[PDB]
Amino acid sequence: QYPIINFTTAGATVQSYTNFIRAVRGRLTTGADVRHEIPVLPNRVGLPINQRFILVELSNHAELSVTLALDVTNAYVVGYRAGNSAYFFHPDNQEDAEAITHLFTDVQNRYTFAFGGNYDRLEQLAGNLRENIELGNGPLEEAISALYYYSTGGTQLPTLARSFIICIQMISDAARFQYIEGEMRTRIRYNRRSAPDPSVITLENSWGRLSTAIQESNQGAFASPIQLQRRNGSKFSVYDVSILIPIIALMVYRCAPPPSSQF
Amino acid sequence: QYPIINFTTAGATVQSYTNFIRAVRGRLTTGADVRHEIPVLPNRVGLPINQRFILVELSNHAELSVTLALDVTNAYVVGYRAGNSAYFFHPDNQEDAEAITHLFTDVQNRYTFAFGGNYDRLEQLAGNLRENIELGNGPLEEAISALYYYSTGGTQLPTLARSFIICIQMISDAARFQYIEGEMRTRIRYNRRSAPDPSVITLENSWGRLSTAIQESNQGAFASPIQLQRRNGSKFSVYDVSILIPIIALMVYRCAPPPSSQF
Repeated sequence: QYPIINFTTAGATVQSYTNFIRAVRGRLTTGADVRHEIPVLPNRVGLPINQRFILVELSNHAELSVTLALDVTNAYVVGYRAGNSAYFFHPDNQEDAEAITHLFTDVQNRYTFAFGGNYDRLEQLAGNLRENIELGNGPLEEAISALYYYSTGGTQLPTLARSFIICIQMISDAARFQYIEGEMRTRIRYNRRSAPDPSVITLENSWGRLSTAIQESNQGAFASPIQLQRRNGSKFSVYDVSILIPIIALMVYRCAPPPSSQF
Repeated sequence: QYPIINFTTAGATVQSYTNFIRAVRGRLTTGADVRHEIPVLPNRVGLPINQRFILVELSNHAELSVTLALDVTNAYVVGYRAGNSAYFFHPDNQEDAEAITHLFTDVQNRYTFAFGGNYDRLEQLAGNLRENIELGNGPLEEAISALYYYSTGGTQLPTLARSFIICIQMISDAARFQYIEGEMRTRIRYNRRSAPDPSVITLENSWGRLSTAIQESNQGAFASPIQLQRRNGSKFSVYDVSILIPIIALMVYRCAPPPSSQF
């Protein structure tokens, strides 16, 4: 009964991927909360369980499907289902462990991994950093197959971890950043896979801090600048929300917005 | 041959005043230069003399007219004509003294005041501060008559200075600030004259510094905050251009905009 958004890598185009990411954002955030033109995800505090998750059903040209579950409070992939098995990342706390019992409730085999789904852990398991893992439609096609065959022994753990890394960036981080969506659109448009450059990686790593800096800013002005990287690895200093409006599409909730306090 | 914009206090309404201020802004600035949604006046450096001034022809219910000349580089009233006499404020420099020789060239009697047209000087001459000089349609009607009768001895210097103070705020400062335009619209809507409150005065006093702070900002963020006042005299700190977008309609040119430098 949680909302489902479908995407397939089979015959994917820039437009079908764009439609997908736009639909994911529309199910993640309501429109209740915008700070400087930038939407905020729902606050976890008090959020009813019936509103906590969305489902992303991924299919591929191999005619396989898996369903990822995303937490609306942070766009995190918390687990997935393939046929009669579901797997969840190690929960951070008891409330999250209870919350995930509301997902895939009729699945016959439920497993919780001992490891979390954060980049650092998944890179260690994959034996490769994000900077050496290619992204694009082909990688996502392959990742869907790898997730699908895990329960039957066909997928080694490093491949599973790599596959999660691909899914998370192409779905969660693309949802979080129009810039990252744009980078995936380019890969799809040319059907050319490639690892993420420093601009993509530094945005992924900075999403939480950017969210806080924007929400705690003085009328948009950061108290302390945030350093990002350009595609060539050189430094890009962020002093203000303004430069991020084309870049970041949604934020994790970090504080209540201060009073309007217009002149 | 400089552009002329007409306004009359006779039967003035919110809409006729709004039309006037919008037309004045359209003749002051071209649209070539916008920083954070806020237009910038032309740079004085290299500005051809044929593009340097605009004329505001003011009429009143008494069937009198005067023409103010405004410098497009700063929206300053530099002088005025009434019938066969023209009067100019004391120029700041030789280039400005030459520039004003291009105004009202067929007038039979040309005078340059020994005093400048800045608020501080005009308040001293008027024997009253801006905070004690009522603004509104009635004050402007009266100011037009006072300017008109100056050359024939009917207007004492303090009344002339008061009249300039009214004109400058209701035309130049209204053009510079949508907020000040709004305050004059309110006075016209209710036909109720009243002196400017601290929010109006502090904006007038801060226009140059706000212009510089916006143009020198880091992506909109001020390096140092600017203190304004609310209507009740309490402090309002400005940290960012964002809060000024509804308030300031044009800026004096202070520097070239830095390169776009988008992420």
